[PDB]
Amino acid sequence: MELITILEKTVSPDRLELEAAQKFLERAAVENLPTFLVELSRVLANPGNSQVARVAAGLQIKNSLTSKDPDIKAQYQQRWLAIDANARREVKNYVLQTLGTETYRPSSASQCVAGIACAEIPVNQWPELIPQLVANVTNPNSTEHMKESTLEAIGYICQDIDPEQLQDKSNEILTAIIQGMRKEEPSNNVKLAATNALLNSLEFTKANFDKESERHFIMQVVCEATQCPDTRVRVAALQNLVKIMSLYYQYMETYMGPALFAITIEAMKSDIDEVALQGIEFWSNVCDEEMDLAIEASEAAEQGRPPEHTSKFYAKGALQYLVPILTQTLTKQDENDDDDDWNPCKAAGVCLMLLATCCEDDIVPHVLPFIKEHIKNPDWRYRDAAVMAFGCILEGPEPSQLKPLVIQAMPTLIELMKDPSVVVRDTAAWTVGRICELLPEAAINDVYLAPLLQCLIEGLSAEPRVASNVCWAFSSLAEAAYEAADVADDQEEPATYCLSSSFELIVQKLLETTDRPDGHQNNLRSSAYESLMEIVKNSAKDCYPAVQKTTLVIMERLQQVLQMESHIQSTSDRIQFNDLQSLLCATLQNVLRKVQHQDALQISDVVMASLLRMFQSTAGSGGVQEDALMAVSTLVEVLGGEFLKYMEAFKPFLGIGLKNYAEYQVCLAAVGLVGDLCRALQSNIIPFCDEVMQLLLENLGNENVHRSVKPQILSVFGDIALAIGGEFKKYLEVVLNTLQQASQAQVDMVDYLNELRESCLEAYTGIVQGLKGDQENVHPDVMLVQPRVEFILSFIDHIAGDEDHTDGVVACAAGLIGDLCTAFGKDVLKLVEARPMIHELLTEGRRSKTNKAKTLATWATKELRKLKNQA
Amino acid sequence: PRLSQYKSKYEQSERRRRLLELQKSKRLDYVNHARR
Repeated sequence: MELITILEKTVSPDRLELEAAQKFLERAAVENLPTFLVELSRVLANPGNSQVARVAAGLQIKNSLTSKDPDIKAQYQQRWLAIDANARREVKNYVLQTLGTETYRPSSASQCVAGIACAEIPVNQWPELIPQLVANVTNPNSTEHMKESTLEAIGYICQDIDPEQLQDKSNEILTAIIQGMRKEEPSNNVKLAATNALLNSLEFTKANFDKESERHFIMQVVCEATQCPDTRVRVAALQNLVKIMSLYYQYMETYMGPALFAITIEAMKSDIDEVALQGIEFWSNVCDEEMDLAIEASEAAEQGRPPEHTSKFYAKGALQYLVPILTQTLTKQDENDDDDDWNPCKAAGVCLMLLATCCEDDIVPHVLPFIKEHIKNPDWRYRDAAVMAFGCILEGPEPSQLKPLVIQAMPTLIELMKDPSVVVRDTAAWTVGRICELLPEAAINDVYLAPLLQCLIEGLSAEPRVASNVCWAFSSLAEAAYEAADVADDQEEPATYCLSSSFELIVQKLLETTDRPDGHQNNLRSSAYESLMEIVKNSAKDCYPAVQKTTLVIMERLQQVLQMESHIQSTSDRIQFNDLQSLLCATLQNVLRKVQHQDALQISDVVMASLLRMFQSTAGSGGVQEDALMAVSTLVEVLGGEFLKYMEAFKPFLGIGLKNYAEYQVCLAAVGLVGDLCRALQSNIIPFCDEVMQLLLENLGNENVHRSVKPQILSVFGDIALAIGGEFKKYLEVVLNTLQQASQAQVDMVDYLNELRESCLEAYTGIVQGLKGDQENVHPDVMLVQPRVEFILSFIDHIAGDEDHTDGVVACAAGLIGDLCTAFGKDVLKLVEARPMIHELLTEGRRSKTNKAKTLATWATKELRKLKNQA
Repeated sequence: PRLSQYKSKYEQSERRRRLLELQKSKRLDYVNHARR
């Protein structure tokens, strides 16, 4: 029928009827998209159409130009740009004129205007957009909707467009935003839209802020909006101050004292939770930023050079005034507790905890009073806060100032574990655990240990919000006791730690608490096993016989339930069985890594035997086909080479996992196993490489899917390489294909860009080190990659450019530089010195963030040295 | 925003993240020993 009738039906509840329209419009966009969008835009522009139709039409245009999937989003944009320059010209003039003619609140034009902009802006294909949008907001005769919707467009633009290509007009974008935000603006709806619009645009106003005149004008309009009689705006503007402080910290000194200080604390001191939440954040962010600077200042000094950015210690100054606002807000506990609800009460504890790490000592004399004053308050709210606050400040004052107070705090803490209110007891175990975690010497004491250990054992039977916390308190205690025993006993494991006489009592309680039916509440099950692993790992050698017994119990459970899973009744049953499986599978990874190696083999020969029996019955599909390949992976560790025996019977299941590409998740964990199979059987995985490498190349040969995967199959190609040596020749061919194309990859798919670049790098190393030698005869397969050295260095050269550099990538790229020199032998020097950016990437690596990013980077220049004295 | 931090202790994100980091170090070990 008529596009108008088909649209009013896309929103028809009748399932069959809805599909009809969704397939009519669907196919209409296949046959002739240009015509479609012109007619759909006309329908949106005509005010005379029904609200439903109009909105249905704009949602259609929106989903022809954008999506959540970046690869798909980047595809709808290319399809749009390839259309007739005039068809697009009509679509734009309807979509753009629609602004202001919509009585419905959320405009559809905006998200279209937005959708089209992200595609046309980069290429200067829509020169109407900015001056027409700015014109609609600054014209004095513009209606409420007109200003509102237009700012709603700019709000989406900055948020959806490539962060880079917009700085040119940052001048225009900003003049329209701050105009909407002006106190004299009659509508609060407009103000909020604009204030929210500025929030997503500050990311490129760097050129504007570098100018006193404007920066100052922006700051005023922002602070003035923190006084608006519409909470929605108040917060939005307060959100800006938070952002403005994280991007333009270098500036804030001028405004801080005379304005920001008054505004920030008034919100914290508010009665409105929304506003309160934003003011507390403001300061914990300052605390985070002035910390990230103390690191810069500490590293630059270790080089003597001036730190590019300087701290102005604002927290240190605000400390006096913040503490009482925080400690008092701790008092607003949420009786009806929810470990999923974020509120000022919880927010206030984090800020105190952060204020303690940032300023250190100074904090102590400001919190102690409240503590000793409320520690025994008849009303728990002030009693809990007196204990919460105590904990938050345990990190980041001198260990030689808290120990005496802590010791002098133990007995009262011990008692608080017998408190009438759940909340007080919940926070008490956390404090005890933090005391055990940061200042062990007070827990592992010949005075309070016995009564403390007794406190925690009973605590395991308390309520889930207490029981869950006690476990961490135990594990933190056990790690310490172990460390306090193996300071230096000449051997690897200690003789006996002061939990040796109670170990057997300790372990069985955690074995019970694991099955407490109310285990889902407050993450008890998970925490309970997590504690058992940590307490078994950290244990005295004379507790072994007790660890054996515990290990026999965990195996027994991965049976009671691992034949459960070959008899599933429901998807609820399906789900919990796997949740138990996983918890036993992970508690398995540490008991094996603990018992005698001789013993750890017989346990593994049993579990793998059972996993082999479970795989055959559920090869088709599988609830039991994800966390099981993860259980297999560790059984493939506590046998190493010995796993060869299993390989043939397990091979096809490595594969059905590999073939299952629709559930990329299984597949991901499957592809990882292959790597582990490669390192356990160096040179016995040869009779399996070839199916696997096949099942893997097919996985990449066609698109679709989804694309976390690609980077891990690539990385594994390297593992295979190393393991099968001159058998890689067969595939090296197509391998450098995917590699070649995947390096040229371009785009928070960042973070994914880095992850993919690291995979390629890791693969290149695997192939090179794989086809070169140890005790060889001569060498020379590697040189089959010789023609790529150029690209490899040139792909690494481009990595040196991107201001991203995840220190993991610098490592694998640095390490690869080393490999090429060791293979490729002084022709590489001329190619590396041709790219100055490579020298800079190695120097950046020689500075340690993460460790042995330095070691791989210190070793690549090392190899690139004594080339210089050879020929 | 920071709910992860309140009562900081220390599921699907970890075990996975935590497994690769191990599968990664084992790689560094397997490669490094073969480098030198």
